Amino acid sequence: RCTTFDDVQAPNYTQHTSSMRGVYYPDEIFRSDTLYLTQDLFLPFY
Amino acid sequence: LSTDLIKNQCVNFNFNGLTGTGVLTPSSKRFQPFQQFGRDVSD
Repeated sequence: RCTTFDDVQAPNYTQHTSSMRGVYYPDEIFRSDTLYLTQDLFLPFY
Repeated sequence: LSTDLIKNQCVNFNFNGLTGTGVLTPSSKRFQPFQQFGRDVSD
C-alpha cells in the first residue's frame, strides 16, 4: 500500500563544494606506473 | 571451443576478445578483481 506522509517539508537545495570527488575507474584495463588522459563523464573539481 | 594453455612458446592466441600472436608467460601484475586485461605505456 503506497502511503504518503502527512507533513513533508519542501526540500532545501543547499549548496556545497565537491573538491576532488567522483573519480572512478573508467574501464577494466590494468595500467601501471603511468599518466593517462581520459575523456569521459566526470564530476568536475570544485 | 577451448584448448590448453601453451606457455613460453610463440603461439597464436585467442582469449575472450583478444587475438594476436605472442609468447605467454605468468606474471605478477596485481590486477584488481574487475580488470580483465592490461596495457603497456603505449596502447
